[PDB]
Amino acid sequence: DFSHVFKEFAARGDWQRSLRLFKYMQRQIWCKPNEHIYTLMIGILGREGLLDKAFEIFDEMPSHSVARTVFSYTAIINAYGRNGQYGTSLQLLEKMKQEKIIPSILTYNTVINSCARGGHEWEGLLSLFAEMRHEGIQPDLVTYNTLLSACSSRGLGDEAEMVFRTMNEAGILPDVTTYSYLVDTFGKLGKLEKVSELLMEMEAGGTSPEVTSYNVLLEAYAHSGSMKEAMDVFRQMQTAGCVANAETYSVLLNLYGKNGRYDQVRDLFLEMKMSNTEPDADTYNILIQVFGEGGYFKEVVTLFHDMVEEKVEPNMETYEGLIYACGKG
Repeated sequence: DFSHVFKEFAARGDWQRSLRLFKYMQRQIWCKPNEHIYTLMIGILGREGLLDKAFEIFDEMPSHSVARTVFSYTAIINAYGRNGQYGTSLQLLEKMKQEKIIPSILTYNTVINSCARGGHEWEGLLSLFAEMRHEGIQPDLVTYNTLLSACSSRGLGDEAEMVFRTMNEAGILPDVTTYSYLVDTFGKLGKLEKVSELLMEMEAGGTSPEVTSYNVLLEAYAHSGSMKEAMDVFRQMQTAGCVANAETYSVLLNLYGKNGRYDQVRDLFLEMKMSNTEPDADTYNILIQVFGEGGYFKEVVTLFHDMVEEKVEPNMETYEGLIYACGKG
């Protein structure tokens, strides 16, 4: 019941009441706090940024005859990493190793994440992974997603290629998360064909590729000047079949504005429109801008009749362009 109350207080952020209850139970013989209550209090203190109080509570454990477990070490490592203290996490890992405490897969993953977020060299992450492998750590799906990122965090071109291939070459791939992060890394270096691959890899895996996923790659794909590739990616996203908010179309259309087929614009509109994905305040503004640059001002007026019927409300930029349109006409 004490642990349940502590968890409920940590869910609401009542660190003060939890600390008071812990300090009161510490003086009670019938309610002596155990290692679980100490870990819960340390986590509650770390969630609020009370590193000093958490450290004091962790140090008072031996005076209270409370057992210490890798759990507390992993919690301290995560608390240090959340503030960018990668060196402190490495020192805590070394101290735990000196204390004959066998590190776990979760502790190694937390240390790798802390090193990645703190700006440590990719060589350090590779050495940490090699050490974890030499001490027989166990792979996990969540760890694998964060591991695909490890190379991406480094940002090296070779690392970016390895980040993506890590899943493909060994033959084990997370359906969505690994593909997204690897695609992100592939992009800065330049996913030359890695872009087609990233969607293909996620899609035929046995899980249909995510729409948001299709879009994130797609948006950069536009930055890439990928147009036929992105169009193909759009027909490909169309192949994906994942339900998509009109926002995914919106982004691509905006690039297509420079393309200005102007009937390409027309066609896409009908389909997203009848697909229960009414154009967004954003999409309407984009459409007005795209049409306006290439004329069709009468059409611009028409969009006003249309927006009103839809009942989606206008916005500052929205009203604005509409007036520019009327001026030219």
